[PDB]
Amino acid sequence: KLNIDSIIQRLLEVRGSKPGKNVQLQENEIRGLCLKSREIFLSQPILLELEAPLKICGDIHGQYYDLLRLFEYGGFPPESNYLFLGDYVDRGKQSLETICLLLAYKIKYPENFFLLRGNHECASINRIYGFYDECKRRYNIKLWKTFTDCFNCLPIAAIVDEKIFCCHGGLSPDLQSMEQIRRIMRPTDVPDQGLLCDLLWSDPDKDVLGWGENDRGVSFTFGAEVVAKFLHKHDLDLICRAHQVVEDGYEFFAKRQLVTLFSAPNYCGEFDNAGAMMSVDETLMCSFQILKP
Amino acid sequence: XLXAXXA
Ligand SMILES: [Mn+2]
Ligand SMILES: [Mn+2]
Repeated sequence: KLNIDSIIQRLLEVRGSKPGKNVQLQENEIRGLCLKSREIFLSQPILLELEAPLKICGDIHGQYYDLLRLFEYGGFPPESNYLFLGDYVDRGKQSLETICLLLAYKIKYPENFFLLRGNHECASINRIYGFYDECKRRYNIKLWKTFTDCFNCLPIAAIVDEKIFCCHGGLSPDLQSMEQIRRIMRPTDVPDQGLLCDLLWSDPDKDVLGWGENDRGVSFTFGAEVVAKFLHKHDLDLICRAHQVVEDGYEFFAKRQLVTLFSAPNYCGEFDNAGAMMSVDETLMCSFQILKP
Repeated sequence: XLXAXXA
């Protein structure tokens, strides 16, 4: 029914055009991407259990030409495996092309391309922070609501070769075992505080050692001891997360037991940060590829 | 500092 290969060709056609140049797909092609990827999301576990080699990327926030640059450096799928940590939309000027490209690769390569839920993949957040407005401007509100139904099915966490725990935000004082994540039911919005809310929203903090208050107005901060306890309980080496704007594109927290990834250089046009992607090779060795502001 | 929901 849906021509995946022609959607991707048209999305990749603007490689080497002036940044900001739109790919105006048909509404029914976009609806097709949302409904087909949703079925793929629902057939795969909510806790992904992935294997290296793998490229891990943090927030994109609709910077579509920076996503194209990440693929240039890392190899366009299926040349590399990918895990994205969420926050595909809002802030940037081309959320639509960004999420369409990622959803198209997910349909095309469903065992080699993976996407986590971020906090901007929630209707209440992407309504305010740009994605509703981009949808209204370029298509309509009904298509914005179709994306909502797709985002509600996204998986929440990943474990890479039994050693790297990946999610968007971070930890929860409610999180006792991995099984707790596993029967969070989908589709779900995030209607209350608690585990799923914390996985999308929580932040490390150097000046709390346990659990602390979060300046975002939601969820918590966690310190180095929290991370240490969690990794040792579940026999893990590293938390890989995203969610926070960092100067170098990547930043270590909690005695290098956590790393933050941010894959959108020069965020909002206003911060002068770099972007970063984490390459985990086949022998569980990590390296960082930097994308300049 | 772009507005805490987030520099
Ligand atoms: Mn986030
Ligand atoms: Mn973000």
